[PDB]
Amino acid sequence: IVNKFVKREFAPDPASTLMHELVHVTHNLYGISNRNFYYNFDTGKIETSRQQNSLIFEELLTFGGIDS
Amino acid sequence: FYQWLRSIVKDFSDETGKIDVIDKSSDTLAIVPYIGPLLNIGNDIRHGDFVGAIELAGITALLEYVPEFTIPILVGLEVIGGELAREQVEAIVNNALDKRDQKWAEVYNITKAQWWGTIHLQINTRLAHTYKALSRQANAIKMNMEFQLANYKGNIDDKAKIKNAISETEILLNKSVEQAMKNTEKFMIKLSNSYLTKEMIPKVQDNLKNFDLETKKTLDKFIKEKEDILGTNLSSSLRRKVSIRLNKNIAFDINDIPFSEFDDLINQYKNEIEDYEVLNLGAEDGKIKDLSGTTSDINIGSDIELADGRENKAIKIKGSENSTIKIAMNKYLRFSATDNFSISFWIKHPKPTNLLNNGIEYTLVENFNQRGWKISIQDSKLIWYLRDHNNSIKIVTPDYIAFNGWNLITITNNRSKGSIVYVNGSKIEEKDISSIWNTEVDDPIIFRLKNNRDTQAFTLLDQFSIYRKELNQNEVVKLYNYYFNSNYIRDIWGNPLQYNKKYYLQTQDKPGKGLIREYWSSFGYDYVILSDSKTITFPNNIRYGALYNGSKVLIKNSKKLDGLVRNKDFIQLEIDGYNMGISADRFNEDTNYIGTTYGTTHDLTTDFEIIQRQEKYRNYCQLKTPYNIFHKSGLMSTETSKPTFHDYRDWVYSSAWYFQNYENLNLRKHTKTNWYFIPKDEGWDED
Amino acid sequence: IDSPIDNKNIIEFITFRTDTSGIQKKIKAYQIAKHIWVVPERYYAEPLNISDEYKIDGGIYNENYLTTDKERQEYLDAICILFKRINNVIEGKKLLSLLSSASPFPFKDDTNKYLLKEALKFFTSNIILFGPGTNISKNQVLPLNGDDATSGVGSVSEICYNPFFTKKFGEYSLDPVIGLIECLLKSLYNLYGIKVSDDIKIPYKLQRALNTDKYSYINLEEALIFGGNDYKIFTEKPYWLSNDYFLKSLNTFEENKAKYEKDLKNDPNLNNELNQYLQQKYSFSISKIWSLNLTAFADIFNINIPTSFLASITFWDRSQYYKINYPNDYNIDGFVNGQWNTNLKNIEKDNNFIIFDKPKQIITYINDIFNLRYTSNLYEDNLDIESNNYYLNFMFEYDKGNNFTINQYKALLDTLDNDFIDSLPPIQGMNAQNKLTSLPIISKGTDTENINSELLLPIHYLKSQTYNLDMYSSIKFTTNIYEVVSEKNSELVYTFLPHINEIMENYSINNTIKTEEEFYNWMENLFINYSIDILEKRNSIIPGITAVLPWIGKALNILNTNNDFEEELQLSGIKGLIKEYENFIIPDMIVPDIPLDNMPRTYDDIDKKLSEIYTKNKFLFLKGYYFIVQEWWTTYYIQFIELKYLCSGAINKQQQLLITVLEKQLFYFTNNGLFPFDAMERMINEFNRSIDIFSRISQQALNNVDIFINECALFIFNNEVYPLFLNNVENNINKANDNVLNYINKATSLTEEQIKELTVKYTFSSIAEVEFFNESYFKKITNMDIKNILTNIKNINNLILSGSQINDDITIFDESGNNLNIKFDPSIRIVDGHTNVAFKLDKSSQYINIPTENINFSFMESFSIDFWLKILDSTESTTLLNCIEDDIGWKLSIQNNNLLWEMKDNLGNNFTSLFTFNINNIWHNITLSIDRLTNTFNCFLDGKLINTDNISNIFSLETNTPIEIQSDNGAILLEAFSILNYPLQQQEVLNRYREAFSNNYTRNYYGDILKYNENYQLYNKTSPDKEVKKVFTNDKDYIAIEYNQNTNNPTFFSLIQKEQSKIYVEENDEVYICVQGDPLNYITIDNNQAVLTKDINLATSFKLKTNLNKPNSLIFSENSQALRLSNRLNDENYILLDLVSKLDDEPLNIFYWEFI
Repeated sequence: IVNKFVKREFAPDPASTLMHELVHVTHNLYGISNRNFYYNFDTGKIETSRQQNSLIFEELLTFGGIDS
Repeated sequence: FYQWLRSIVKDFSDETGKIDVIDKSSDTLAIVPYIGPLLNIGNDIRHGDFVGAIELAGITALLEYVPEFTIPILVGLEVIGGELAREQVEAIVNNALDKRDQKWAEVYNITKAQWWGTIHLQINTRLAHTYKALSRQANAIKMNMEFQLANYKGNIDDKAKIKNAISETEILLNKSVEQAMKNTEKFMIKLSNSYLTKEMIPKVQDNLKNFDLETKKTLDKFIKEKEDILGTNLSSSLRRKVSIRLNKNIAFDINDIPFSEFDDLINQYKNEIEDYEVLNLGAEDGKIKDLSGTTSDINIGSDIELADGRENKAIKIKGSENSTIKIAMNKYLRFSATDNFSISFWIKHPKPTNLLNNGIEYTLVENFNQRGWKISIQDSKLIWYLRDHNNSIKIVTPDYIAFNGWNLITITNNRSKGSIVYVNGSKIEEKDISSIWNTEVDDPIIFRLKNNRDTQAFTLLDQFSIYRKELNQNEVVKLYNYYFNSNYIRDIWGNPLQYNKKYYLQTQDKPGKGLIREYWSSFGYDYVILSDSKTITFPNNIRYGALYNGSKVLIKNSKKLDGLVRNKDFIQLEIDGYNMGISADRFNEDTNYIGTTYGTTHDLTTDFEIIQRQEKYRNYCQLKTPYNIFHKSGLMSTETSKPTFHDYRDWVYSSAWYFQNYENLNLRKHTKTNWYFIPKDEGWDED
Repeated sequence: IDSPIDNKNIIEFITFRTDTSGIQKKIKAYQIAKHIWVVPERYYAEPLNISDEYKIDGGIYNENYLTTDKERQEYLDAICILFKRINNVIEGKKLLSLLSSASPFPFKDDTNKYLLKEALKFFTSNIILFGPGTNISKNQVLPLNGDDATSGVGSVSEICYNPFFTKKFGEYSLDPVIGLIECLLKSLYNLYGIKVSDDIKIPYKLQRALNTDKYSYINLEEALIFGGNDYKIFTEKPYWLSNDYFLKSLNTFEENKAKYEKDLKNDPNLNNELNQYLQQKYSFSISKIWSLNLTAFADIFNINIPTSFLASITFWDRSQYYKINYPNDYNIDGFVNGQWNTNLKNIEKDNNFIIFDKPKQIITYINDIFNLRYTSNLYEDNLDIESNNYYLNFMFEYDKGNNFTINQYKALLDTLDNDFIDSLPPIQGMNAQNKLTSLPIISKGTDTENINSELLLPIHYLKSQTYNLDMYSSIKFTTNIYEVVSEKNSELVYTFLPHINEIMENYSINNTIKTEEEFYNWMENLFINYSIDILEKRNSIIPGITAVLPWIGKALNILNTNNDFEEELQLSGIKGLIKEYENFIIPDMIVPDIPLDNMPRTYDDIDKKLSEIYTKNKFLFLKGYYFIVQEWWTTYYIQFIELKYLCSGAINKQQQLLITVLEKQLFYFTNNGLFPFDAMERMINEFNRSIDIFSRISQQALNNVDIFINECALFIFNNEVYPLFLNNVENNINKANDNVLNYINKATSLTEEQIKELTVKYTFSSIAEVEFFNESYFKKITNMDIKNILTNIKNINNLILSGSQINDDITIFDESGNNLNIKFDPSIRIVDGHTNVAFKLDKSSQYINIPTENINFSFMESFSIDFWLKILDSTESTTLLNCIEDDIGWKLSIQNNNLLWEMKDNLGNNFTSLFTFNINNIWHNITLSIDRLTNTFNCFLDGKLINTDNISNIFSLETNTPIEIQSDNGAILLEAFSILNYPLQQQEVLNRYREAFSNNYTRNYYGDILKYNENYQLYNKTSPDKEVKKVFTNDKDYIAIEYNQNTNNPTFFSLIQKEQSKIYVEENDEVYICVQGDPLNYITIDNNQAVLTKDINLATSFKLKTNLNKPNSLIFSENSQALRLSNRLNDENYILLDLVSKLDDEPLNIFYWEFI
């Protein structure tokens, strides 16, 4: 509360960055991953789109939190 | 350069907090209007108006893409065919019904995922755009401030303090920006959730209903055959289950929705009040300590004591100049020029028993070195004082501090706007604090009663807490409810009500009259009657109704629990050793006079019931009477009458009429039903 | 009883004064109560009619009134009704008992009794209640001798009171008892001789006009009677305006009591048993009579009255009177249908009953650019007008003060004998005097004045809102007021609601609405847009204001410029809402000097002399604050209560505009023939029920204005009136500060006492010594001063359905104050449930039957249902609630352990919701709210919103049949079943859910409350399939969860503490865990293990902590360590103490345990 923090920009922990991929490893080891549930971010009609790569639903489930 | 700098902070904080609370029920959008010209959103639908533009189109205006979704054709389900058995074809029917339910839930989840992908992500990028806009507004303000500092022509080599002021001002601007973004997110998330629930599921439900009807047809054809295997009773039960279940709409379960109000409300108090607590001086396990845990260098005098208090033991400053509590100031309690802060504490100030301290203001808690803040107590009035190097504020609470009642005083200091003082959650006065700049001194925060001419004078303190934010009226009243979360019954002072302590009992109406008994030998009944009125004389020569009058009633239980009385507990008042209750026969059909066990001619139903129909913090309680078959349930009240040749008195009666129509009566009649339950407490004494 | 013969109550006496013919005429009277008479004839002294010049604005003046036997009998019955209603309450019959024994002081010279009525021999009469005089609307108490009505002797006044006609002041009818109680209280003053002689007056208002800066002074007697809030502000503990009257009357009372105590009490033979009456008349103190005001009597009768300005606020509009049919429309319990649903008939009739109204200050707006004239009528009370002289030369009294003159007894008229006075026989026989002092019978008033105006006043705006023509004609809304004031269309009406105007911008009575569904949808659409437009509020940056209503500027033409009302209020300030009073008086408050008194006590008694001076100066500065609060009330708060009323009218005018546009729709349907009989009756029935829905949110908008205007009024006092008062105190304290130091100088060489004690103890340090200002006081006087103008119906609980049990019989009643007649069979059992009492609906025949006589279910009416439900036995399909008549209505049931909420309306639209959360024998807080404003059906389970399904296509489901609660298939527990008038929201549902756990009771798995010394089965909340079982296969016995499960044998854990006293396990208490068995061993902690050790002095103490997120779980925490389930090692998750580790601000699921 008394930090006098100018900006709340945090750096990730390498332990948690790897511990994300360990969950994907578990999914692969148990025969769980399916790429059919994906968000296709390619929309041309609005013409103002972030133009991002397709995001797998397994990817958000692995990350967890609000998005999952 | 300080006046302009505080004006900047005040204007930015007040103007980015602008909201418009439209009051459509269950929507109540708190639209911030400045997004209209901040972001070119609602100019197409209604140029120059954004709050009005939201009404015409809740989401269509806010979002750049309404998707107009679609879902596959949803072919109906089927079953297997073979030489089946009854016990397993019944399981087939149950499985088909469960599969239909899971299909409904799955299509709802599919449309929820589509909503999140297409609708919610647009809301998130809108929030990001708003954050960009607000942050660049703040950085433009910072550019102007640092330009102004670059032209400090007035003085030389005095820019360092101005630079620290600008840094703190930028921090304050960032706080205002984050509050504005909290409002923006709060009103956009609700809009998106409403769109999902209202305009998206009903599209799905039509196809889901068609699938459900197809499933019903297939299953009902599956029971016309295999009916002989089932048996007529099992066939009838299965047909009824299929007809009832495969005809309804399965509700969409939104308890797992990403952004929900319940998530934002379950921890409202933790994230808005307790998060900013940097001091909370209380008593735990018989020892005085900082309940927040921020600091531990709090040293207390040898003549400090702990006495019974509002919820747990209370700090009692004996005012003997050795009952000094002092908290060594650390970085948490050091409040700079631009730091808002709030001080909330419970006080119980004894009634002045002798006239030797009037007009002599004596401090209660001071962080003061001829500069700083100071809470003092003059004659029944609490004084809050700020003193800068040249400027000051003195705010005085009206009265009734020295009436021996637990009062929660909370002082909120928004350095930009003003300092407000609330007593018991109700605003007293607000004064401009914009001219006061440095109130920081390194001396410890001192709880002491110095400059007191009375060596026996004391004061009970409880939960003296300091917060690093200015709690507005909503958070102040929320913090005042928090202290009454439990459903305890409060006596007149504000303490919880116990189960083996003798109390004086008086009505809110007719003050000064306590309960006594008289016996009617002709009727053989021991009536409870308000005693003769008496008044007490204050040292300042003002007369007040006496509290220690009549007989002492003893609250009891059917098993002597010896706990604390609660909101709807069943009790047994025992005046002068005789239980109080209403008659249990047809003898007393006139107003149901309340009698005591003295006199065995008539049987009584002793079990009363303390209730608090009004707000939880009131220092009075209603006494609902039991419902026996003879008398209806009523609220213990008093009526003044002369029923027979005996003198004109005030008789206590159950009043079956008040209980039935209680919520329709005005607040003035409710005075008849309230009872105070006066303890004999030090600090209030008529001698 | 119009034709009794004679004797006892029926007499025929000679009138005191002469009839207008010039002679005294015989008349007959009826004794309603002891010494109280009524005579159903028009006043004999006053003429039956007067000229047009003599007529008062708001009279009736018809002469052929109360001139027949039927009318006289109607008046006589109207009286017992009113006097029975007065006698109904205990305080009311105390006032009548006081009046019956309030005979004035008998004349001397053998104790001749005071003025009475001769018979052709004297019948005692404290009052005589005549019929209305020349002015029917005026109920004046005329004392037959004003000279002796003030000196304290007394007077038996004559009252001319008419109870048939009452005003409204809003959307409710004023209670006639208030008009009669006031006439009784005014006559009580005459009987006690305490009259203010018509020359002791107090400012009441700032005069409502354009070119007048004067005040409207009220009589002090009327200010005392019409109490309200304007009486609380000058009757505080320090008395500042207390003048000779409150001392002369009190002094004259003392010797009158004293001269009775020694001369008449000695029982002279000529007194004739008036001693008991006089003993009780003089036992009562006048200080209690002054406390009897007209608003405390309204609160006794539970009447709603405008407490703000009771003597003037009823006159700020056209005088409209409503006839009251007493046998039907007014019984002993007030109005039969309530104060707001009176539905009385207007007095306006062709032949008689002419309401001569001359509006004071007829204001006509004039525009010099456009040919635009707009005349509007202003209406003002009849109080006489004086200048600012009262405040200018108001001299405070240093000595007189807190001496009790006007103290507000919270127990009104409560110190006297009721039955004893009644049991006393009435007076008969002995002679009476007659000195008839002429009353003021002749009077003339000023006429109306026509003064122009250059700006559109709020009265001009309120006139434009009205619809001023017949029913068969179009209505056209507009927002340009200049198109309404120029009456070029005569049907165009101004509206300040842009959303409503846009709806009516494209709306034709011929083709916009063409079917029953569209008419219902359009009616709902108007209600949504009307709610959005008037209930919108915005926060403001002005200190002291929580929120600002933006539509006030467009309604009353205050700060109505091209800028926004919020923006305009910023730069123009709050003072822009008020016409500033330039000649505002701030008291000077001169402090008198100290005398040179001398007594050798101590050191010339300085301490006592200065202590009384210090408290007198403190009181004197308090009267100045009280003088300046009174001045602000009559000068600046009058201009804010005037706004609150002008606002009520504009919202009311906007609301009847939306009703006159819906009634026009149910005239194209009827006349044209568009819809069949059955469909037509629904629209008429639905429109009638919608009127009470519009007035629900119109009152909500006015509640927002009430708070906003109060903040504006207090702000004007805060930094426009108060600071100028403190500056005078600054200059006056320094005088008192200098005066005390000058007097202390004695040259007596006692420098220790003077410097240390005298000069700081009895001396003002600063103005913080005397400020006296608190917003908590101005809120009290200005809160809900004019409340429930539209309706008295609010967000309330119309059903709570509590219960009680005695012996083996039960009762079920409505706890919500509505007193509904709940019907049930007596075989229903009541058992303890979730922090309340729950009804056990076991058999199919058992039922709870709740009537719906006041629970409307129209498509405009939103409602919520809240209850606690537990299914006792495993039932797959049972019913819970049923409110369906002929396949119309709503019902809730259980279907395959899933909730089933289905409901259909009378049009055939069926809505169903099958919640699939699988109720399994656990207490559930199932609260579900149907919000009809947004067409949202929310179902909150355990305080959490789950459904929010829309309910748009479902219309009214109103049914006559009452709500029936019966299981019909199994055993259920129902508790706290509440039906509410308003749709519960997420914030308030969570608060109600939390209050169910406010007892801080620990709960087992099923939701019941945990108990001491009761055996349960323990589960870890993470593996409910495996039960915590004690392990004895090893010497080191412990408790663990086993996975082999070859042999199943449950073990029972019971919470036991050392003292076998408590029965109910609360949160945060020290407990031990007992394991059932022949050894009966307890739980201890050894190396963090949870081994089982016998004996009750080696166990460990656990502090139970419960989290609200998971309410059926417990945490056995010692210090900072809570019980935990270890990792699986040998198919046994042994239990160990571990430091509590959080996840999302709450600990892990392992630390939580459940008892079964």
